[PDB]
Amino acid sequence: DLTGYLDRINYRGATDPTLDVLRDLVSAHTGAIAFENLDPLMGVPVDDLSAEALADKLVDRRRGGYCYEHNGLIGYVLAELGYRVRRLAGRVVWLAPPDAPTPAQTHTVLAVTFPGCQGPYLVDVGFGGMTPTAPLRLETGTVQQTALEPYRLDDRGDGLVLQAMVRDEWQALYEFSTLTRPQVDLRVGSWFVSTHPTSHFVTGLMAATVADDARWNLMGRNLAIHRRGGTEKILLEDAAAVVDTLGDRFGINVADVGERGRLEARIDKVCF
Repeated sequence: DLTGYLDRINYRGATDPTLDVLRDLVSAHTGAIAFENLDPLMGVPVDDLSAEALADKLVDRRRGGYCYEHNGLIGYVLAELGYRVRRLAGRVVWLAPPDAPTPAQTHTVLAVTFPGCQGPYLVDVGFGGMTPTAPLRLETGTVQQTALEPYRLDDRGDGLVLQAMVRDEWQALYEFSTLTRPQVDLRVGSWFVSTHPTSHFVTGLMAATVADDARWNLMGRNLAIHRRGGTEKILLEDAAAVVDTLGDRFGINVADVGERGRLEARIDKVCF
């Protein structure tokens, strides 16, 4: 199934486990497979994090997914190619002040090593809205410029916090432990975020992708295109326009979700 995935992300290069290949895979993945939560929005949990289920959805069915699906899938691919992959858990703190409540531990990211690596790399292709489109050195202090924003890791408690300069302010994105977590713990987290009535992935629509040096971010009916030069904001007119945008700009096979009218009705209720 390695080839199905590589075709899905339009990847052409070498497949040896090197830093160059990791960079090129991460760039290809993040440009090809959207972040989206249409399953949880429609009452379909994200419960099966196996390679086969994630490939069937994100590759064969041309859907996107959220963190567990993205980092699930790329993690399996990287391991098949000969990288060593450890799955980590984190808490999302984006836009939160330092005195905010402790968030649930419902993000997942990867620590990746390979022959000749100078150290481990953080890979996260699943953090919709702000996901780094390059592997990042798992090291604190260093400012790490990507094709988009600069990122930086710092020590926090008995773990790390990933930050990015967004527009003109350094913003903490998520905090994470560098301890490997078992697959079952990731499943418990994904169940919560895909089914809990308070989950932002159950109560609203979120989609994200990257195209032409720009982030395309959709929160409900609110589309934002963050380009180098600035940000364009568009208010989508109705649920039909939102579905058209998911298919046309985010590359999602929205037909997979079922009857277009049922998707539109949910979007109408939630987003309008």
